[PDB]
Amino acid sequence: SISEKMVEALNRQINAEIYSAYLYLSMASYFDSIGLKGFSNWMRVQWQEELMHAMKMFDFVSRRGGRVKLYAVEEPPSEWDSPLAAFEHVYEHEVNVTKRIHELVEMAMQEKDFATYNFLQWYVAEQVEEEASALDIVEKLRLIGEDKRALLFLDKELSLRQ
Amino acid sequence: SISEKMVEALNRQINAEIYSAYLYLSMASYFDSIGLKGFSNWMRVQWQEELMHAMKMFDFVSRRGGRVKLYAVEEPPSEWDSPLAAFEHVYEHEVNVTKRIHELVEMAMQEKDFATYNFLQWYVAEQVEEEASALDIVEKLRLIGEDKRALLFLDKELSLRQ
Amino acid sequence: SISEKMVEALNRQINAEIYSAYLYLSMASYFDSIGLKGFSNWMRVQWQEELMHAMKMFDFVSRRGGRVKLYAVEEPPSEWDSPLAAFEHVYEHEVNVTKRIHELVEMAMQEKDFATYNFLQWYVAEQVEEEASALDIVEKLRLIGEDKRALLFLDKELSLRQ
Amino acid sequence: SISEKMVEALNRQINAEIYSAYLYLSMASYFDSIGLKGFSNWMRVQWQEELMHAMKMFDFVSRRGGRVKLYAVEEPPSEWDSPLAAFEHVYEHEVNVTKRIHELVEMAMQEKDFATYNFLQWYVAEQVEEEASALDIVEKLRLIGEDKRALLFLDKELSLRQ
Amino acid sequence: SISEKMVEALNRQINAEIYSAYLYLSMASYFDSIGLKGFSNWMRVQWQEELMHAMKMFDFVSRRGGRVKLYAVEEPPSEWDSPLAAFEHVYEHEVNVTKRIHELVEMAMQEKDFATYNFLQWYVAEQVEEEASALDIVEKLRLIGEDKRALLFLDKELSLRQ
Amino acid sequence: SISEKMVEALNRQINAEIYSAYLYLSMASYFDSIGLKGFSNWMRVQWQEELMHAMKMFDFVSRRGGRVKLYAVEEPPSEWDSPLAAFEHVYEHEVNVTKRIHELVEMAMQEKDFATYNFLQWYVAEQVEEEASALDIVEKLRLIGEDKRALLFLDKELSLRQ
Amino acid sequence: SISEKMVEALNRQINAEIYSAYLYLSMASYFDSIGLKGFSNWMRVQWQEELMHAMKMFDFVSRRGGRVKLYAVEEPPSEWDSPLAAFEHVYEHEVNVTKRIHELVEMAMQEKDFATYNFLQWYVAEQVEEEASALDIVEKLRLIGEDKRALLFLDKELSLRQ
Amino acid sequence: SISEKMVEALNRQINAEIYSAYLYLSMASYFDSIGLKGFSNWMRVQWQEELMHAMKMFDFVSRRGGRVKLYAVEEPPSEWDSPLAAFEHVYEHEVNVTKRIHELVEMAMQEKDFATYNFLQWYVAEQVEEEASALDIVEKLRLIGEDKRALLFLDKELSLRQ
Repeated sequence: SISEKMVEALNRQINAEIYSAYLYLSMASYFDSIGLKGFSNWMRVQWQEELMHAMKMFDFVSRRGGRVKLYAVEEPPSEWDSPLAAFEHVYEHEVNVTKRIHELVEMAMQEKDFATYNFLQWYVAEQVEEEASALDIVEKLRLIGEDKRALLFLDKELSLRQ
Repeated sequence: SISEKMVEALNRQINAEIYSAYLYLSMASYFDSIGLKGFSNWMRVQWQEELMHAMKMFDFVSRRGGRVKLYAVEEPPSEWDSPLAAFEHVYEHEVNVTKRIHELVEMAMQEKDFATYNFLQWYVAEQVEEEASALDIVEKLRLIGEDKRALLFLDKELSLRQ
Repeated sequence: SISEKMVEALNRQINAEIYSAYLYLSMASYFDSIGLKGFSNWMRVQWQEELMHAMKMFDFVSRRGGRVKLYAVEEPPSEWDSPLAAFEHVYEHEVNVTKRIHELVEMAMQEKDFATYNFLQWYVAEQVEEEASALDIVEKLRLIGEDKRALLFLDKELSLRQ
Repeated sequence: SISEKMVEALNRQINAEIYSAYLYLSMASYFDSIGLKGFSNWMRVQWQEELMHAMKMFDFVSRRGGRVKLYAVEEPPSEWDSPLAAFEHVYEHEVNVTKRIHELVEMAMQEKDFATYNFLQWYVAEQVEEEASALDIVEKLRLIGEDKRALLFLDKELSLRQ
Repeated sequence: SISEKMVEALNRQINAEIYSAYLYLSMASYFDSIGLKGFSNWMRVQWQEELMHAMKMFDFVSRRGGRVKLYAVEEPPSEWDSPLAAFEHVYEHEVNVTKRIHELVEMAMQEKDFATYNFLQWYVAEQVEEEASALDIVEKLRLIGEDKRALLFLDKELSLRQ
Repeated sequence: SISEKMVEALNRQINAEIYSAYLYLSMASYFDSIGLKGFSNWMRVQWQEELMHAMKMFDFVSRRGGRVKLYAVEEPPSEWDSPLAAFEHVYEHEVNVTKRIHELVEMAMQEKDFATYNFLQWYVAEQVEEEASALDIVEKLRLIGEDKRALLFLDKELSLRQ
Repeated sequence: SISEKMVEALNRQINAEIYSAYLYLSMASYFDSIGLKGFSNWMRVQWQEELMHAMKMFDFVSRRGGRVKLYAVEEPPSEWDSPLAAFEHVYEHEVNVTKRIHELVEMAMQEKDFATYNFLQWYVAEQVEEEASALDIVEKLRLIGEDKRALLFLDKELSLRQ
Repeated sequence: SISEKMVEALNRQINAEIYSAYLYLSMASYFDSIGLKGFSNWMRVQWQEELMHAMKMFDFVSRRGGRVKLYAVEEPPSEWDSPLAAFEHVYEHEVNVTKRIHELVEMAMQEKDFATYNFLQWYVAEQVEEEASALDIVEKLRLIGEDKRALLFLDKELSLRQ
């Protein structure tokens, strides 16, 4: 059920998801110095929604009859050129997360892990809506522009997240 | 009245608190293969008690007229020779985390920053309770030994933490 | 046991807070000819939130064994070309309202009067958020413009102040 | 204390309220031809609240020992170049109805009729609250312009009137 | 869509329905000077029950994609030889209100408006019922007279209506 | 409307009522230095009863067609020759403010401004209890003396004020 | 960690706080033999309100990783020339209780205990407030005397305290 | 995630499921002319249970980052020879629906869509019970016959569907 090739790559998926949480938190400073409370709520909620997906894999790997591993969290970006970018950079660090599981899926069908195939369907179904909730934000600064009539209505429309 | 140095030493105590969540999370997993269900509850809680000391400085950084900074969370140790050795390491990682901020306290009685002294007092009032959660547990691993029949009454007595 | 020196610099901050409540009430008249009902309420709330910080010091002086003194509330500006000038003068009068107490900390940390210091402990934790309600108010007026299309979505969000 | 002239000049104020109700209910059509559903709603409540002030004065005249009298309601305008210009004509013909009462206050203070002096007091104190909802709205419609970006948030916030 | 031929005969039915309500408020003054207090409740309720059949039609044409027009509310009559004649006098301006809708059934196959047969059906089914509360009251005030044996229990018996 | 000749007489009573409210917060001190808790309680509540009638006139001035202005309102005394002087100055500045307003009352009936007459009756009905709530405190304080059996029963019996 | 220098001055503050409570139980006997029953409720409540500031400190040093020490609770005084002197006599052993903590602020940068400035802050903020319920009672029992005109309503007025 | 081969075949699965809903509705006319209320309820419930499965694919395809397409609804059958046939024709248009998804499943594993594989499990699990709820109806007219003692008990047993 466990391969040291598959046991090392699951601890590798956790540092990038913890990093994406350390990277969304860098847009809350970009939102608190610039003046955005929607990105601060979309980041204070995403800094706790991605780190809870990394505790779901330490409690799912620590049940297969093996030992878990803490890996290396790389340094993430801090700044971004616009509000369209935090939706596109969240949509870049998104597609970097779906192929990372789709490559481990065939790396589960080649390493003989049909138990992690059904275990990644909940990781393959959330990582499809997380890119539309960002694309809807990227196709919205484009659906807005450089205006600021919705910046008073987008900051307020993003504070109801939990 | 503002120095670009203390936000990084506060980000270094925040990096040590960012590290302690990956270091307690690596002490919750080595015990789940060993046979602790309590260390997972006290450490996933210490994995969540460490993320709360670095966010009070990220909400204080977004209020003094400044920016926070993201660094590298290094990989931490994973294993220990026993459950008792990680208990002796908690009496090492206690004053070493308080002095790094207490150095900012003495860097506050010399640099005139009365905003970080009362703000670390809540880190100095918790790091008397955070340091107390180790001595009463260590003076219990010495009262047991290398047996583990009374260690099974600690797993049930440490699973009620949240 | 009791010093009449810490009481006069507090009688200047209590009177300066009575003016800062009386000078913010003069920004409620400045907002009704242009067309703002929100900039008056963030002022109609601080006209009642600042007078409680000067009455919290008249009830701490009449319990420390002393007497308070009534001073002169000076005249403030009345008209402005915009909402940023009433916002930028408050971010100058912030550290300028903070220094009058930061001077009271040093006449208490050297003269041994921890009754006005702990009373000044409550003034150093609010004056980090009170500048954020000014930095967040100015860093929105600088990011908006003279586009009175976004000044109207803040008025509804500023008529909600209490 | 009863004159058939002061009761008939008051019964003429009911026709002026019938026109001000027929001219304000005719400004809701000015919103259905232009494209406003809020301006139809902010006027339909005042056109029926002013006609509610015209049915309440027929019982104060039918209490002085007399009969009321119905006169002629003139025809009003239908279309307009804007809502602020129709508000500025509304901020003139409103107080112009208050002076019409300012004519009845002295025509009661000269004939010893303390029953007709106080009877105009709930309308002369009310005709002080009716004018700021036009002056603050026109000096805001003047603060907006022809951009039509803030006018769609004024229609919805004014359709909640009852 | 909309033809300006049906809209002018509709503003005349709206003006005639505003009149049938404008004719009853003067039958409360003819009754409050004569000595009836029931007709003051019965006409002021009827002054608001008739404006509801034209407000169901003044709010229905300005929603069909057309414009309404405000006309002149004329001055009404004041006196009557008795209370019974004014009950039959409501029966002359009544069939004239039943006739205002009966012309549109034949005016719908020529103006191409198959919507006005069913829209005038609530006024052609009601304005035959509004007359039975008048014909049975007129054939009851007339079977009595100008007497005072049956008239004091009929005036009050209409004051519990709303 | 409102004229700045008459609008200056409304902003002048506000400074005397704000002083009398700032003098009452300073007449709370003549009892708080001695050791009385009711006369201190009778002042923090009366300091808000003049500010509750003068803040309704700052929101009545920004809607009546004028501008308000904050100038410099002078302070007041700290000490008194007796306990009666902080109470007799309250019984002197009371009817004299009704007269100070009685000079302004005729300045509304002289400019044909029935808009300030109904608004000053609320200023003429409040300044009739303000002379009874002080004269009744002085005409009771004269019957005791310098004793402390009824001066201590007035301190506890006045702590029930809100 | 823990130094035996701060723990001995703390068992003296614990013994001095056990004494300030041990000194009040003998002021209930001096009052129950004299003829006061209010001081029996006011001292037995004060005998348990003072043991709560040292039990907040006797349970705080034996949790910091150290040892407490039990000393001798001495015999206390019994008599007084009046009830007012024993109210001022509580004001001599008081500043001696306010002084027991003021030495640790300067004893924290030398014994390396930045925890005792904030831990003595609840006793340095309270033992100035415990004196206002004593100074205002002493400047009230002394402005009266050994008389019986103001003393019978003050003894009972402290018996509703807990 | 989206292929124009797979983007066209998903809009092709919707017209046949909308057609099966237009085809079950043709057995309600066959049930309303013949005399069946069980097939009318099994068709009025299935005409709304299959069209809700076609809105689940327009809201699942309009989230993959593409555009949806409305296709061609073919004409369906209207009549059937018996009640065993509407269970067998529903069981013919059933098996025409399971292979249609099982062919697109390998047309998802050849077009690289492992996100539509988990998305079709809810379409592959319902389309297995829909053939037993029809087969149980086909093996029931065979378990009945041409009798009509259960036609009074089958029409009634099919009206509790929602």
